[PDB]
Amino acid sequence: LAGNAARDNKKTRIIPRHLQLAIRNDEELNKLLGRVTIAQGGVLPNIQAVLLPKKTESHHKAKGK
Amino acid sequence: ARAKAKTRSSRAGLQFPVGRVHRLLRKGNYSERVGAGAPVYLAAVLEYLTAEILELAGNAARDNKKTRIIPRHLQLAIRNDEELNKLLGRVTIAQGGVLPNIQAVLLPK
Amino acid sequence: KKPHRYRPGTVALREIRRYQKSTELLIRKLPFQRLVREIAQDFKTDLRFQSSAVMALQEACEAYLVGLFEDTNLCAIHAKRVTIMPKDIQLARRIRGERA
Amino acid sequence: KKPHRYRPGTVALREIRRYQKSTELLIRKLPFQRLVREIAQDFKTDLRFQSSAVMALQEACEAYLVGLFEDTNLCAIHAKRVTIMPKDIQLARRIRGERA
Amino acid sequence: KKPHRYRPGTVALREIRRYQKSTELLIRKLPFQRLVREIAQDFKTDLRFQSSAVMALQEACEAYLVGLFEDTNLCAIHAKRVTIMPKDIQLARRIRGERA
Amino acid sequence: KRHRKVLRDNIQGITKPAIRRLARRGGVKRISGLIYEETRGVLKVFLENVIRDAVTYTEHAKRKTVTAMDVVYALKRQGRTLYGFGG
Amino acid sequence: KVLRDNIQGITKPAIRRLARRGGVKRISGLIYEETRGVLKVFLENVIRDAVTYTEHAKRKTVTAMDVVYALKRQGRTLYGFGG
Amino acid sequence: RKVLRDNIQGITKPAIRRLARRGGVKRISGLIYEETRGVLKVFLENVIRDAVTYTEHAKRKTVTAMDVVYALKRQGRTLYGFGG
Amino acid sequence: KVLRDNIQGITKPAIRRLARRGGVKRISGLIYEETRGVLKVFLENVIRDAVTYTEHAKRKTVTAMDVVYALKRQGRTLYGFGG
Amino acid sequence: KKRKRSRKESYSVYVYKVLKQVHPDTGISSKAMGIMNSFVNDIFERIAGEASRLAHYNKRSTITSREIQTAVRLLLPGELAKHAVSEGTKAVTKYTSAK
Repeated sequence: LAGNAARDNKKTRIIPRHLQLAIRNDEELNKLLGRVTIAQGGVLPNIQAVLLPKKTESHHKAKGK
Repeated sequence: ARAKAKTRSSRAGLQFPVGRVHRLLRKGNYSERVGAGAPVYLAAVLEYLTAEILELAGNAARDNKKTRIIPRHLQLAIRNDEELNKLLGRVTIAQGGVLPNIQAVLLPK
Repeated sequence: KKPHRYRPGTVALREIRRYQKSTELLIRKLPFQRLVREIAQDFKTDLRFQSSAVMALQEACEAYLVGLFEDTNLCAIHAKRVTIMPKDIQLARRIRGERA
Repeated sequence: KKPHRYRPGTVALREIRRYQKSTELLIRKLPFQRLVREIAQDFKTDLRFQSSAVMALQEACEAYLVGLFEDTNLCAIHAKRVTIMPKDIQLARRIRGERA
Repeated sequence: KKPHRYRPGTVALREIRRYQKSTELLIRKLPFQRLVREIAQDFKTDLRFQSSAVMALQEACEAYLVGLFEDTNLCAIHAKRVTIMPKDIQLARRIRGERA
Repeated sequence: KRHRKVLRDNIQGITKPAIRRLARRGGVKRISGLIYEETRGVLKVFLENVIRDAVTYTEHAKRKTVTAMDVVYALKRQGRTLYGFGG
Repeated sequence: KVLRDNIQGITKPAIRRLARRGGVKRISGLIYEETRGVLKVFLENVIRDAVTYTEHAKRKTVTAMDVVYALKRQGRTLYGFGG
Repeated sequence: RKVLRDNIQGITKPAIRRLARRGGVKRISGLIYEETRGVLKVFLENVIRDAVTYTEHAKRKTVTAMDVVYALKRQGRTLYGFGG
Repeated sequence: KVLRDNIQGITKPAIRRLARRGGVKRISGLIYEETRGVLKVFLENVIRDAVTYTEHAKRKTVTAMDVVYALKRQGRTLYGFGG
Repeated sequence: KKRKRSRKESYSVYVYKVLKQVHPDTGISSKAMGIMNSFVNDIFERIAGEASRLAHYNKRSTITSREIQTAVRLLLPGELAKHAVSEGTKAVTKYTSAK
């Protein structure tokens, strides 16, 4: 799984970032190591769908002149 | 008199043209007769599918961060959702790229 | 005449992308060391810390803060809002079990 | 006033005050024993459940359901509402760390 | 000293990243239009095409070529190789059903 | 042969008034409609997990009867220490 | 036009960029000729289908709608361009 | 020479904002920084107290990364990398 | 009605004879399990389609006509049995 | 100017309303709207063809809610098909309760 995440991120060696990618990608690994935090690594862009730039202006603004 | 005439979308609670669906079912040479609950069922199914696809598209959009929904975000959502990928298997979204889903052999040592 | 300022939403999302696609740190090192030294001064006097120890402490604190902010943002999204609030932080700590 | 018109929301208060001062089992034992047996039939057959295990199972289930309902109510009060919603149970279970 | 010149494969992977993280086109427009015009000349003479038509044709051709290259690369990975081959392309077209 | 076993009349075993009384004992005044189905599903998943743990414990103990001690051990291993029934 | 300068129209860097966008790192030598031949065969089939559709519609111009219809009849549903 | 009052403000507002952005927050309110600093101070106090207890039990006067990892695992946060 | 003596119903000599009729000379060890799993998945899908068709037709018996219809809907037109 | 024209049909307003309902402060582009319309038209045609084939195989001639539900269960996978069936049954119940 770490090699999978590594080729997904493309680097010469296995890094804790790739390890965290693999852990969060594998559902079984995420269920097993739930309370495990990998140092020297970031998170995954797993976000919802509300906080998006899309206000469609929608009047809102007042004095423009 | 005619009193009033509420719209089919207002009486069904959906946001899809039930009248246009019935007209397409009647003029589409699908069958000689068209039922009453069939257009409402089709409209509800289409509305739910559109809502789910729009939610997945917003998910992929915030994953890619842009001001509007683009075909790239639509392809991201389709390839991310396993059900959407199984349903639209032979569907190619123009003006979009693929996903970095690669194995683990072709790597620089 | 205009020196060009900035505004949130879009640049905020670009900063989120820059911070999520990187592996560097955010909290400073020496201020955190002085903070943990001031905290340890209240227990035992003449105490020393380690570089790896304070690094692991900063990493754990960053991860905990990231998780708390994620929970607060989820609470704000569920509450039909697009910003965090101290009441949201309190509710998140109450649900997670950190109130006591 | 009149004994043919009750004000909704007033009898629920008395019901809550009467049920919060008692420790009796709310769920019945017969529909729960069949549930436990039907669930255990999938793992291994020819199983004989004791008379004390089902009671502890029902007590734990009642406690977990009470906690989940309290968390759902606390989450529903936050969004300026007053009643619960299935969109709150999922958020509470995700913040608690059960759905992950 | 050390090889100042970049090692092979690495710049290829950076090009793969640049082409996968973008949404632009790769095949030219007017050469493709001349190709489809020369092909249509063999059927009916004095034929005209549309801009949207040739654009959709180029997009479909790019997608099909991408899929074929992905299949060929998978075949090469399975065959303990790190490069594509005409025999691999032939086997991919034979399995997919585009040949025999 | 005279035969009658258990059916799908089990998810509906937790009656709606029972779930409503549980929500009232917890602290909920008004309960929505789709709350009962989600509560039944969550309870079924939790019961499935606990029963699987108890079955594993009984198979490890070379027995064919689930005991309150094994149930308490499984609940403590999950993260819910229960008192009273057992020791 | 009337030139064999059409199979070579798909330049080698273009096919290489397509293989890189797909997922290929190293491309062999004879890959370009086979790719050009396969693309020419596919374009021939699609253009023949579009010409048949245009002749059935009593027209002399190939439209994006006819191209999409032919692609859907072949087994490749394309979105965006059309509807 | 150090100021015990210049420690809660050590976690600068841009730092907390960058942490919230890395987490998944776009817009951060005003009173969020004070609550975050207080929660971080309480957590650091607990962890440092646990580490001090471990060091006093080990008959030492230096807090080590191994003791920090042991305290974090006892609290319920298993950390990898630094240690083993 | 044993839930365990059905995947092993497709005997190893049967799968070997099928591979020989196809064009395989030497069959590995783990090939039989994968073949049984793929056959079970395909049979599950076809039987689910046939059950849906029978429930739509207000019947309780799966017929060869419904099986042929499901196979044609999946993408495998079979002749002979039916019409 | 000229002797009029002909107007086409689409679902842009319906898609915009659905997007506004499922998400606030939302929006969409022209390409995404066209792709969504094409997907809706394709799914509509596929479900209509499946319902017609089922009605022809059942020796009937009236495509009703049962035929549409069967076509949906045959087209959509599992959880999506179940959710679509539930939504359709709810819509049918609402239409029967109030017209």
